[PDB]
Amino acid sequence: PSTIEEQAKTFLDKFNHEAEDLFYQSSLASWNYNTNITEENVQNMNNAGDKWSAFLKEQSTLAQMYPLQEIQNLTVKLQLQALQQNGSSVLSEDKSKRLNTILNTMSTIYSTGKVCNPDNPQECLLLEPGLNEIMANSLDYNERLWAWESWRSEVGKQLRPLYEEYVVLKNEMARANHYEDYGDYWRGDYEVNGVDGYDYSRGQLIEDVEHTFEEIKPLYEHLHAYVRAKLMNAYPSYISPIGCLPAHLLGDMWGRFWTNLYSLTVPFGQKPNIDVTDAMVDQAWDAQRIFKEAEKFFVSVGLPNMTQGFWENSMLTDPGNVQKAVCHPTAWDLGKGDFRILMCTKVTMDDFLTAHHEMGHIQYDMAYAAQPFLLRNGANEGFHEAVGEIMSLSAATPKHLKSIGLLSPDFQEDNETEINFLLKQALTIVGTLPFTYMLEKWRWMVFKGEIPKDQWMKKWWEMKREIVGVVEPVPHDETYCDPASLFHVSNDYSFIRYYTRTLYQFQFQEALCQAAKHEGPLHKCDISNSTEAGQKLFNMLRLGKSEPWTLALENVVGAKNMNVRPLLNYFEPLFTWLKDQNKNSFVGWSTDWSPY
Amino acid sequence: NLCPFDEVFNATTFASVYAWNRKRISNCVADYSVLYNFAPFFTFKCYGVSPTKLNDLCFTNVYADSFVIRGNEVSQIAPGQTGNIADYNYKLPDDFTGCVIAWNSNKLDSTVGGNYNYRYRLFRKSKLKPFERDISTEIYQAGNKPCNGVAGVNCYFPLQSYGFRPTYGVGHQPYRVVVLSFELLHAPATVC
Repeated sequence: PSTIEEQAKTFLDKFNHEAEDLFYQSSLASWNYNTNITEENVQNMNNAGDKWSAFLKEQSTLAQMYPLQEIQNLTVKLQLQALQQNGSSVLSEDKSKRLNTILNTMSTIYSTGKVCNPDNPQECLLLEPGLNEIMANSLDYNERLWAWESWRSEVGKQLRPLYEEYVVLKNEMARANHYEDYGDYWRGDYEVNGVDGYDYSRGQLIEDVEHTFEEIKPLYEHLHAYVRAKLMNAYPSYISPIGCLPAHLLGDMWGRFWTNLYSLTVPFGQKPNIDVTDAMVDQAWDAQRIFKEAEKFFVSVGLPNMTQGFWENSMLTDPGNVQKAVCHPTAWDLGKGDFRILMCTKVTMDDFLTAHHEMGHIQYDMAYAAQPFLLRNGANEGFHEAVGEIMSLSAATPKHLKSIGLLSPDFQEDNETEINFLLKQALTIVGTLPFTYMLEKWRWMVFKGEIPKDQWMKKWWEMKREIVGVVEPVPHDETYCDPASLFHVSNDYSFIRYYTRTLYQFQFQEALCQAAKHEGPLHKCDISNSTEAGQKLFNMLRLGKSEPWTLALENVVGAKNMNVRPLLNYFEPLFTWLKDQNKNSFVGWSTDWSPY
Repeated sequence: NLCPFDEVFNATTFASVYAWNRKRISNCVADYSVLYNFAPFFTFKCYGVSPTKLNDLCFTNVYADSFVIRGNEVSQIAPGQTGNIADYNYKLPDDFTGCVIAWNSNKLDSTVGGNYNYRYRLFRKSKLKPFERDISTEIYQAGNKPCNGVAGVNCYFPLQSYGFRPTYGVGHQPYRVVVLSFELLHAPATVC
């Protein structure tokens, strides 16, 4: 007897038990390092992590010995294939070492790249923070031009040949693992097979993204015309009223987020933005009260409260002078019932929203905990951060801020500040969608081999001009590699997660607000006190990744496919207001322009 | 006119499930308040016999079992459950007329770095039966192949270690459990 399926269940049981212990070891080591930067904890973290890595590699070999061909329980088959991923080990050991050397080399070039001003060969400035504040707080076109070109010259020129060989080796790696290129490997995250009615080819991702972006284009054109107008005011002789926006003027080194330009593009400058930070500091509000209010929100929708492990083992304030710790807000699921949040909370509204966002991460973790270890995660690469953002958006609504007391009982909105809020929100959210699409498309076509190498630094900008609507301030030969200058491109991170997450979070929020019976514009909906939206979200959160992403999407928003319509339905008021304010502006742009 | 109610309930050496300790105590008749002054101790199921019905007329012999377990699995120390501690480590009968008492030992049984001494069996080629004990430490043959009496594919060590660390959540924290069997078969109220 002893069918293969039974044997695989036994193996997976042994794994799900010993793994949990080792993952807890490594998670707790990482936590003690990030809450106390001492070399000893550093070493213990590295040791625990390498031991966990060896365990997973060995178990991966032993699981690959099982045959996915003869297993008829998907809940088992998914865990098996997930551990079966052989990875870069299929490459020649020499080639594997070369690839990993290139990865760490480019990452260290990025994290150790600096531009030395010709003003003083002794003085220099790194990406973080010198160049970043130069590109995010200055208006002098000449300085910003220098910084853009300097970081793309000293760093990108170096990252070029390494990324070339990187393309070669990653292509070989994915071809071995039976993927048409490394881009196919990246797109295989949304791959669903063997479940009729919910399967999703690895190219249906491409089609759905392109078609949804077609539906997004108009809002981005009017936002581009309006932003071009305000910037044309800012810089009196540097952008064509029909031309692509320049690069070193977009708000950051790459132009991925236009949020900074808010200071120069606010529709009604006299109308101040809503910030309760002072009100918080003046009502004895402590970080304790911040996280208690977060707990209260997630409780009011129905979800459970934070376990006492969170209220006792989490660092919710900066430790002090003696200790040194990471402060990037992180959600930690160490497993075995231990959930924590690392955040150096300050009494500001930003940290209030971020606390809700990270506690939404935590609630999602708590829900998918009953599942097996391999199946403890988000439905895809963009589900988590989307959940966190729907928490932030439900919070920021003036209705919610009124309810919690951080707002007056009769604070009456004004259409001008709703325009400002929607405009800031669109500068961040809507502005980054074309950037993400363009960059990920460049990588995708490069991995397919459609873009010859000698035409790399060319095609990029063409797409940059034809999709993003941005012109290069300077002509670049192929000795450059401005792509690689982003943190995600040289550090080998799939990108499309953010585009997806955006569309996801808006679909989620609209469905939940439907369950919560909110009327009016979508940006004013608060899921607070609504038990039904909580139950629906939990029906999605509990599944983790035991069922396909399409099924969880249907469990919340009520559909099997991605759809931009919730996002546009959220930003429609701003869309009308843009169209109005751009009546006397050309909407669109022209490739031809270029300050050279 | 003598009773021990401090030896099994107040001991820093609790046994694991695969070796569920059983100590017997006769000619006793101790009261209930001795076992009703120890904080909340989760919730104590007392099947058949009603908790506050000790007094004097009661059973004869008694076999008191003691072991440890994560609190996720306390519901399994009960008649009918089919969880891992039940059908593979410790099975309670369906006619059970004894009692169950559980509390937390995160304060003492769990240790930093892992009190792996406390363990439990997870693989057994058969189901267990009421009040049965198995201490076998023999490789578990799982798939059709004459297991070479050694570890390997479809051949796993039948006992996994709990290994407690105090930071675990209540579910994975170390609960301590004690069951109080009862029997009044042809004898003069041995206890009573």
